[PDB]
Amino acid sequence: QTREVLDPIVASLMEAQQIPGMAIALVRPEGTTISHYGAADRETGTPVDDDTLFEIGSLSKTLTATLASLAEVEGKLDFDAPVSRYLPELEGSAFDDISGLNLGTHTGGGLPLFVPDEVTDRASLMAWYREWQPTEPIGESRTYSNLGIGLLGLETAASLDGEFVPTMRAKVLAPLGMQDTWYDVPEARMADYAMGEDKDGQPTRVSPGVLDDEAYGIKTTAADLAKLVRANLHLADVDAELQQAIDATRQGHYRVGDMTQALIWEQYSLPVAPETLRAGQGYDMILEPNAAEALEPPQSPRDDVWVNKTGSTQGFGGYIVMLPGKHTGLVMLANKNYPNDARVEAAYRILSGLGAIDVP
Ligand SMILES: [Ca+2]
Ligand SMILES: [Ca+2]
Ligand SMILES: [Ca+2]
Ligand SMILES: [Ca+2]
Ligand SMILES: [Cs+]
Repeated sequence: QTREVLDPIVASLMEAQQIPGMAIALVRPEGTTISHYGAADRETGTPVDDDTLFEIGSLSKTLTATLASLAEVEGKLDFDAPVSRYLPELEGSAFDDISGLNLGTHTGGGLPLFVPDEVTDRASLMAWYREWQPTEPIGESRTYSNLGIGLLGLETAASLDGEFVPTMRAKVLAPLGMQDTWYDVPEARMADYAMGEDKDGQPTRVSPGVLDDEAYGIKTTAADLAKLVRANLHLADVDAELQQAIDATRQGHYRVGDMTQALIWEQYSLPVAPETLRAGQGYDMILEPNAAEALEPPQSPRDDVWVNKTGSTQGFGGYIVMLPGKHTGLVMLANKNYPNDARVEAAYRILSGLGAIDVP
């Protein structure tokens, strides 16, 4: 069925990229199919199964965006308000001029990609933010940023008067049934935690760091991520306010060349050429500032787009695609950090093989 389309493509991908193991969820009206392939740990040979936890890296940012949006729906967070309204410890800094929306769209004045080495804890982070000078025009330039989405997580937690992880668990993960999603893998689930494999074929596992939870720290299953995808596709039964929060994450906020930046989610109008998708995952988009043009008609979520997000760690590579117009979504998790171009190709081939897209 689905599996006759999916299986050969996955086999071929895993051989070409030497990926030890994958977990794949396909979400459609009719239901969700979960598929597991290969080994959770190349060394031990333990097979990937329903309980296997993968590092999803920057896919975590989709949850951060979702909680931020829920705080907004509840009236606790104003997305266009200055960040310093909610983190008064930043009053007088550039965060008087940068909003939560800027942070969720990577338009926060050139805020850099990585947490600097000199930042080692919350106190040193906040002092770094206080001193930092914007290098790009706020709201007019996109620079993909862990610091930015991390600060949105801090802003959101403050607006909700809660700690980020337990608040995420209670307000987003639990209501979505995401019970195999972890920021810190419990000791009792360590046997289920896949071992990563880096580009050099060496075992690797992510280390804690500043803003890890907010930016890149989730370990989860494909099935759990599929619940988030299901809700984004209007295929879940969830709380009205949570559904509203989720839908708002797909509002288009900035045009960035061919790409539309929503709240973390990135999207393209259909039909889309794979080369366009590849360009979205390349050096020029990810590692340079790109001019960004605000959409203040904030675009209502669209039904004729390819919505996506990549995420990686040193040892893992994930990709989510949604096609809201076809009520179809795809989650691909691997315990190898394999090239984004191959993620794009595999996803396109799967979705086209399933009839959810046309090629030429
Ligand atoms: Ca406002
Ligand atoms: Ca560093
Ligand atoms: Ca942390
Ligand atoms: Ca090819
Ligand atoms: Cs959990």
